[PDB]
Amino acid sequence: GLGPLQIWQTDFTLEPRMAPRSWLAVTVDTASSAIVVTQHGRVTSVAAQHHWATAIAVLGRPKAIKTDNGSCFTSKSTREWLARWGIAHTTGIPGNSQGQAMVERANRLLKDKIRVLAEGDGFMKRIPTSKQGELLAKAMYALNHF
Amino acid sequence: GLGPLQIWQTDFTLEPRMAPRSWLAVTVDTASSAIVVTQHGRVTSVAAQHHWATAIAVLGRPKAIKTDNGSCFTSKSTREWLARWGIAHTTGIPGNSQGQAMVERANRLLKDKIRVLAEGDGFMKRIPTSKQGELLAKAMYALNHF
Ligand SMILES: CC(=O)Nc1cc(S(=O)(=O)O)cc2cc(S(=O)(=O)O)cc(O)c12
Ligand SMILES: CC(=O)Nc1cc(S(=O)(=O)O)cc2cc(S(=O)(=O)O)cc(O)c12
Ligand SMILES: [Mn+2]
Ligand SMILES: [Mn+2]
Repeated sequence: GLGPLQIWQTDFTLEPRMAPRSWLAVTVDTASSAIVVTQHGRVTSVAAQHHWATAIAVLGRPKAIKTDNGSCFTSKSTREWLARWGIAHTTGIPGNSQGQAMVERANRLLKDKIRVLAEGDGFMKRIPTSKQGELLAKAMYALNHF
Repeated sequence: GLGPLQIWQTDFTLEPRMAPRSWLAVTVDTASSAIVVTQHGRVTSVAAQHHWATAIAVLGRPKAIKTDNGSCFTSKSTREWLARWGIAHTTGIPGNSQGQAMVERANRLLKDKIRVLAEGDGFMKRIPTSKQGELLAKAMYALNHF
């Protein structure tokens, strides 16, 4: 059968409404356009690995993951975690090309959706910590399943 | 098109290897046989709701969820959370029938898989807390994607 390769794009984006764990790791599966998001307190190699561990459970094992050159992505620790799994790690193409547009678009939509849902629940600033998990899951659902 | 109805079965099972959060919530989608599992410190109405919030993000919104008559499932809080989402909540059929066999089978396979992976990593008893999340995600992946 002919179809798209299982290649992911992953990035981190800061969302203060979700503080203290305001670092959102976002993965777009370019083959299905599915979006997986998890929240973290810091942008470390270990946060990137925990995110992908969750994404693999949800989406399955990809052939390759495209990131920018953030240190959590280029560290020895992360290089070794990806090798343990047999996942190729790659980056942006030259030729005046940018990092990864699909995942940057997803960052924006995600942040828009979080704001819309939070304000509907009456949270004009930071979402109360005990409400964050379900609101994030509701944002992911809306971005994925119609 | 003709296919199966989107009906889930959900249950809790105790797994001391995953302590202090040793309560595993397990949902089987009867339509795809997909399995979603999350871990919790206690079996409360709020734990059940956080699990389903995650399952909805992963699997989409089901038409109905079958549980046994555990109190976390039959409380007012949980009845109201399911109504907010528009999800029917149902239970086992009479006629000498048991609770929900598919989800009970999944409970067993999950616990077998956790044990196999833990012992391979050298953990004969409780899995160190910082290792639990990725090991659980690896168990879910193996039970789902081949
Ligand atoms: C590997 C990878 O990331 N590939 C890709 C990245 C991006 S981008 O928008 O993120 O730049 C867009 C892509 C578009 C297509 S196509 O079906 O429209 O032809 C195919 C790709 O393979 C793409
Ligand atoms: C709603 C629901 O749970 N339905 C079901 C529960 C169980 S059980 O094993 O869990 O008892 C088995 C089922 C088997 C089938 S079939 O395709 O083989 O005919 C269909 C169902 O709909 C089933
Ligand atoms: Mn980045
Ligand atoms: Mn039970």
